[PDB]
Amino acid sequence: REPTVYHIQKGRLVKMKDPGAFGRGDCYLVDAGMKIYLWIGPKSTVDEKFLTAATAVMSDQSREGKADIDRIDGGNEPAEFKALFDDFCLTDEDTEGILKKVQMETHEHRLWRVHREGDETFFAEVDLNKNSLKSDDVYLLDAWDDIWVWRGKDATAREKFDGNILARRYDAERVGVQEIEIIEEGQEPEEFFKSFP
Amino acid sequence: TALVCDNGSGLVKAGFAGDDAPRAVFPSIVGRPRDSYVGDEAQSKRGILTLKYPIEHGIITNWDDMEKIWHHTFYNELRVAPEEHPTLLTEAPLNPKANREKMTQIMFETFNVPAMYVAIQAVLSLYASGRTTGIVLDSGDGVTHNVPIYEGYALPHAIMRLDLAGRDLTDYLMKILTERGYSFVTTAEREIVRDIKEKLCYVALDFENEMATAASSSSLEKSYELPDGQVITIGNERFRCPETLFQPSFIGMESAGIHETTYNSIMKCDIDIRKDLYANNVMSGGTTMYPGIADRMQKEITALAPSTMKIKIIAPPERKYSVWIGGSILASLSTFQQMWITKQEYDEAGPSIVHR
Ligand SMILES: Nc1ncnc2c1ncn2[C@@H]1O[C@H](COP(=O)(O)OP(=O)(O)OP(=O)(O)O)[C@@H](O)[C@H]1O
Ligand SMILES: [Ca+2]
Ligand SMILES: [Ca+2]
Ligand SMILES: [Ca+2]
Ligand SMILES: [Ca+2]
Ligand SMILES: [Ca+2]
Ligand SMILES: [Ca+2]
Repeated sequence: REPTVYHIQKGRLVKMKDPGAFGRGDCYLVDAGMKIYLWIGPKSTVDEKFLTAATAVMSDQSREGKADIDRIDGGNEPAEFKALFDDFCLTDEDTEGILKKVQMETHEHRLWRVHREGDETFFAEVDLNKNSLKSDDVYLLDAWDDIWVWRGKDATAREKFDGNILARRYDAERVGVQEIEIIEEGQEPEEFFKSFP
Repeated sequence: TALVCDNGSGLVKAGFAGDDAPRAVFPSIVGRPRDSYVGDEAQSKRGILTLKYPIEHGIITNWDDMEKIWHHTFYNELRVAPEEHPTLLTEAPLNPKANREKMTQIMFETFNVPAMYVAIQAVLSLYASGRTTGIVLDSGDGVTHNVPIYEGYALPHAIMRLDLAGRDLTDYLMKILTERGYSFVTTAEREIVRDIKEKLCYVALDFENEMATAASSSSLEKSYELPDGQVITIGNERFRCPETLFQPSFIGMESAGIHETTYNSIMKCDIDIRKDLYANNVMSGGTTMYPGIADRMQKEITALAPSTMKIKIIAPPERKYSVWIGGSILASLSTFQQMWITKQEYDEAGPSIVHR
């Protein structure tokens, strides 16, 4: 373990006192002077790969660009890379990433009226409250992880059609799985009414 | 908290640094009467407005409407006070110096941001893949770019452009689904075409064999169910649509496909570094999301590459938003606060400090 290694942990570079072991879930910056290695674990996350690459260029431009950056895929290391260390090995260590899933409080939810006069379909934001759901239109409740299509008792078939489709596009935009729920006026579950503040 | 806005030709991506996904995504469209309507409302109000794209091929062209995009990003979609947050912007390949001083000036004088930074989309996606060196294929809504990057720096002389991307594929898919006997005129019906594009289309490994397979059976046909229980049935259109990326002639474009523009981009770099680009082809952008595209690229660049050259195509799982996620990491890293441009320096050096 002659070369200086920086282990990626939670958006910072911690330099190890004894390099050599490499965790499959993590990323490392191997600094060996004029050669700089990005060791990228096959199960590492995007924040870890990113800091490794950005830090390398910073290290390289720190040394007037003379250094040579290479990338090593973990688990397919070249023999000359492994011999850099007294006894190199692979482990299953995985420091969790920094990036968080977005979470919305109920008061951040947004309610939207879907009304078609005869020519065109309107999509408007309305005050976030049960007292905004009018029986004549369709209302789309954006609850981040959940999308509710509320069909008033007197909505047009096409307002229910269109409102359903723009719910599908909410789910297409957003990472992960969003549950779209078609609910009828007078049949809406407890969980829907809770999505208002 | 910092804010990350990735301004694209068809879609604005915006959210908070530290988030793993952008929470605001809306069309980069502004509609004025035949005083302004922005984003989804602009699209929805299609029958009575003129829709303009302020960004064309990743470069900003209509400044007035761009501020309405940014105004709409801050006040309507994220509902934040720009005076409260350092804001990270992104920029296209070959973005002229003047455009980006103008991005800076507008940020500080119109939106009074405390600090800002402009990062290059291709490098963000490359870093996000775990690379300092590679050739990025960036296929978005309005433009496809081949961006060779050597150890953190794009090579401007070798950058290739294909005036073709997701919006032409949507339009082409609409055209050939019409030839099946369907109609797509209203706003909801146009979203169905684009929803079908993003869910059932794919790039075939060998096109003409896929056409034969589609002709000799209904093996590859797939059905898209509409809210009212109707079904839209699609056969060789699943792969004819994204095939356009490899055969631009499908939409009447006399251009080389994306595999050829990748090869052409590498070939314009010095012989010393082509070995590193052939082995680090990184996909980014919404249109690099079709299943089958990497395997197809691998086969096609292998057919054009020198013998014994090692070819690798990397298609990271998050490439739909890889620019924005990269910027989310950057603006959220302790090590990067150094190069935040504060309002103080802009007061002294003017907009010209951004290049430095
Ligand atoms: N699963 C998918 N399959 C195919 N295409 C998709 C998918 N998801 C999104 N797209 C397309 O990607 C495009 C948007 O991608 P992106 O945000 O990267 O482009 P942009 O940044 O707006 O434009 P550009 O990069 O050309 O300036 C849209 O056309 C969208 O239809
Ligand atoms: Ca990890
Ligand atoms: Ca160097
Ligand atoms: Ca109605
Ligand atoms: Ca989803
Ligand atoms: Ca883009
Ligand atoms: Ca949206």
